[PDB]
Amino acid sequence: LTQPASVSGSPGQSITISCTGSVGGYSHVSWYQQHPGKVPKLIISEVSNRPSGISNRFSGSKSANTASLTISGLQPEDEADYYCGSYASTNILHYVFGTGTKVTVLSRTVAAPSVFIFPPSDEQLKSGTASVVCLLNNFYPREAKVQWKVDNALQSGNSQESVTEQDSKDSTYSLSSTLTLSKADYEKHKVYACEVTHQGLSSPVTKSFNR
Amino acid sequence: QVQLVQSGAEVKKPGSSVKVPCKASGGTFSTYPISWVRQAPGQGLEWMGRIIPDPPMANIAQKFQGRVSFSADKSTTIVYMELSSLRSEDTAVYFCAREILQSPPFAVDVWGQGTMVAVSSASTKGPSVFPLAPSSKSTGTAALGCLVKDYFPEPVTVSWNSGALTSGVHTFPAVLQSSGLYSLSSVVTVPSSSLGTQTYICNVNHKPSNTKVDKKVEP
Amino acid sequence: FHFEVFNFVPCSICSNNPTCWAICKRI
Repeated sequence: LTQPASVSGSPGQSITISCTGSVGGYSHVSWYQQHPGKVPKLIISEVSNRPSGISNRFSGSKSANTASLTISGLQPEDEADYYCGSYASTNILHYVFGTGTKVTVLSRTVAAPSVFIFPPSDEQLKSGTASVVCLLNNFYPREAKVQWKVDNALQSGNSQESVTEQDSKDSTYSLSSTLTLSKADYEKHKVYACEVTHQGLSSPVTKSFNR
Repeated sequence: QVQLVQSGAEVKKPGSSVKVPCKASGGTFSTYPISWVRQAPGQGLEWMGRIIPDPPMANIAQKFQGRVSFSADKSTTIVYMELSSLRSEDTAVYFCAREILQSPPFAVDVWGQGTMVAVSSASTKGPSVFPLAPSSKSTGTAALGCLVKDYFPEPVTVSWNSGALTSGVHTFPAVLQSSGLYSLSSVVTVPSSSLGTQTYICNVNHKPSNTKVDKKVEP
Repeated sequence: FHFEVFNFVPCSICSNNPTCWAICKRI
């Protein structure tokens, strides 16, 4: 079973998730919701049958070999990773799960990343490694590009990034691009900057430090 | 009623074997099959196989075949799944769930906690905290923090001002480094006027290595 | 007990499930 990778929607509207099959009477398809850090939960069974205790906003439909899960009145609490599963009518009756669909409620606001660059701590430089940290804070959404420019030269393959959701207080994102260089290579260069391009700040924003 | 209990996360050495347990709190493990689903932290759910109580028959997928063994202590009805010949790819979270093969549900309704299995390929190491200087401007959003680097394995817990500083604190997800150790960066947004007056201290605790470091960041 | 892998489904544990009867065996 294959599902769309992600389905974004504005609050209040209805999104639909497809579950296309390459089998168990084509009525055994069920729908599962897995919120981050929690166990999967059965949300819809028997194509459309809704287990007791599940909100009425969730429905199920079946077309050809495609199963559809429609969430009415999409709310920021609805978003989770949704998986469809059904038996595969195999020798051991495989229960095949879907690829997964990350429903996202995303609309009504735009934030620009607050760019802050951190030169490597001299203590870490003693250890032998140089970690230049570029911080993007309170931006929405996370389609942002960070370019590491060392002495007006782009650096690639040496940057590791991590993203966090800021609860709902700002419903924004935070990014930490870490450029790791050796102490020798770090001292070999002078200017270290991280140009940042995002939707909020159309004009490119760069934070540079000279050592 | 019926709830499944799994053990905590277990880091294992490459080539070893882990036996994740599954206990039936309120259940009997004598009617409905107990399916085992494997999920990497970010993965699609992947059914490994099932064990059926009425007949002592275990069904396992060919991909998982040869290594997975469905043992079970009949007394106290605790079923165990042992993944043998562990390898780096095996790193994932393993869930046991009650499969309703018969009966109308036709789905896995009751899931377990989920025992995370990681193949280390590394020795436990204490964390190296490095300060993130808040530039040098007297104003305004000023960003400072701590760089927890070269620690194994998770978890590590970082607090600011001994829990007093909460708003603005953005602890970033740990990233596995190319070396095989983990590293995270924690930042906090403060008024730049307070940079000199206020004392900002990050409290990092690596309970696996029992390393509690109270680095201070007030450049 | 150490359950064994048999690569088939028994029709004893199969009730109300039609896929079972599509693929089931016995001793």
